[PDB]
Amino acid sequence: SLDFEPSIEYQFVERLEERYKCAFCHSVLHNPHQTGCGHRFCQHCILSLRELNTVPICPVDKEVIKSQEVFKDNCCKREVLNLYVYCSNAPGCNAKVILGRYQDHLQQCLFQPVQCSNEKCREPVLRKDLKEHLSASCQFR
Amino acid sequence: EIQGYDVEFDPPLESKYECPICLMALREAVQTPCGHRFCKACIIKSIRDAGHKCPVDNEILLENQLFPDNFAKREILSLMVKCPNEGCLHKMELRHLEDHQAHCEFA
Ligand SMILES: [Zn+2]
Ligand SMILES: [Zn+2]
Ligand SMILES: [Zn+2]
Ligand SMILES: [Zn+2]
Ligand SMILES: [Zn+2]
Ligand SMILES: [Zn+2]
Ligand SMILES: [Zn+2]
Repeated sequence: SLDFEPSIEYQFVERLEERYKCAFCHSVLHNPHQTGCGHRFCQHCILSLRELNTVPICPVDKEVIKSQEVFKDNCCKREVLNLYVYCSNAPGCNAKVILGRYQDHLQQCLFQPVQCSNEKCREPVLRKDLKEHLSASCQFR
Repeated sequence: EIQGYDVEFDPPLESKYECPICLMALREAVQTPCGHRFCKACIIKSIRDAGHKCPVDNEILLENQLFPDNFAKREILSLMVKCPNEGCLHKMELRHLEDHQAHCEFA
């Protein structure tokens, strides 16, 4: 497992060291690949570089990226997915989760809004309290 | 044989740059498809002696699958070390260590 959705802006426990940022998109590496020049890029950013200028040159060295020497940085991929980020339920939840299981935490996190197990119930509810809306507070017992 | 760097880094070397075979800073570091770094010399000796496996996770591994990890090789050589000579307090980046020892006072 241990994947993340790169579109989200995460708030990291410790400040994101630049060695874990892509050399082109500058975001946190998603499926990092290293090139022969010693630089890391997201997977969709290497191909994006490949679509342009024919020879995808490295944004830093300007060294020409020889596709035989490009490889998946599966070790760097693991160090990134083990970085700790604060939970999306910003103040309520105190959980420091790893990025690779961020999406799995929200599926169980008390304070992420669970819309109600009802016909209609446009009530705004938290996971902690939805059993407490089936309790007496929702409009069905 | 050739194992790793024996030089005492100025801050401690981080685990991620330590060779699981020789327990030293990676020398001409290479990475495996399962995502583990070794020295080039250490890992191919193990391939020759132990077989086609990654010693950390027993995943299949052949010599050609190794790619050089030039990102770590740069960071490691950028790490600052002490010159091991008796009485010398010179700290330099690891890449300059033999530059200093060539004309180091205490030798
Ligand atoms: Zn990128
Ligand atoms: Zn480069
Ligand atoms: Zn949470
Ligand atoms: Zn309700
Ligand atoms: Zn080694
Ligand atoms: Zn391995
Ligand atoms: Zn010295």
